[PDB]
Amino acid sequence: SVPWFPKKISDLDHCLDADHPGFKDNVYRKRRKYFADLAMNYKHGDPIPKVEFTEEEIKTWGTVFRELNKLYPTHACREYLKNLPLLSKYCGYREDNIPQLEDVSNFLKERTGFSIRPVAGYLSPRDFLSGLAFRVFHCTQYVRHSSDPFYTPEPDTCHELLGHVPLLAEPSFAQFSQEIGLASLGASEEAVQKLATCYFFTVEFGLCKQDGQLRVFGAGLLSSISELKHALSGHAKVKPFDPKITCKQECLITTFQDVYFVSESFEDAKEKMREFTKTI
Ligand SMILES: C[C@@H](Nc1nc(N)nc(-c2ccc(C[C@H](N)C(=O)O)cc2)n1)c1ccc2ccccc2c1
Ligand SMILES: [Fe+3]
Repeated sequence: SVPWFPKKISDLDHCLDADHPGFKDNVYRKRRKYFADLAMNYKHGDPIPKVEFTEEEIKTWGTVFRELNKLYPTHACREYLKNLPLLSKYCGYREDNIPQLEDVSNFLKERTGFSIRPVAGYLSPRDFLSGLAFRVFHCTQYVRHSSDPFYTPEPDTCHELLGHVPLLAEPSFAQFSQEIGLASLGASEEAVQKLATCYFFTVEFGLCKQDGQLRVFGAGLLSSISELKHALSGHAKVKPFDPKITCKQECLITTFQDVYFVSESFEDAKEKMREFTKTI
């Protein structure tokens, strides 16, 4: 039989660790509970609760934003660079202001039909990919601990807003993402793992070749000052994106990646994934 999967957008309704650097910080710990409760209480159709971020949270965002913006012009793909200024104009991307999930959700709705729902923390690859099928991106709302703004193994709102949002605003990329989600719905465990891995080494950590140069489109790179620099250093190993090979690569979840895969274009990666999903 087929495992349960969402058939409508509202069906997504039905889908701190003590060693976290911020656990021993009382305000960090308490605010994380606050963010977790907002996500848990959320139901499809609700406006995403807007949060008044603290000075410390804004300072961390500010550091991340300031340094990443120095790198984007030379490191990010053109699609990313095309869309970032629109977000800054319409959604309040500033060094001293954290954009709200509700604002970026509404921006994406009008651009590509993408929307956001808040998530408390970890969700399964199956669940996350299932959201993409409805052009729904599950986003965290909290900010990374101040101790390391340059890289965190835990995705935070900086990652969602600076890593993902500017590309979700691009029609070709939104289509590519949705198609992974669609392929995942009710798929076998093996199929989901393979799809999740291809997602990881494209949407999350992908590089592309644009006018002969390597650029990054991977959200996990676009939100990490240190890994973004590392990816294009270039002391990093690079391979051509090839789903039948890429899907077998181990996804590293507490370190920099060991390898980055290069796609020719969003359209090309989409086509390769189309051919690949037929085989699984
Ligand atoms: C196990 C891990 N899986 C996972 N899958 C994908 N596709 N991307 C990521 C991911 C994790 C961290 C980051 C942040 C990035 N390194 C940065 O420093 O900006 C960006 C992406 N993790 C994960 C996922 C969600 C979590 C939510 C809360 C806490 C831990 C999580 C771990
Ligand atoms: Fe991500």
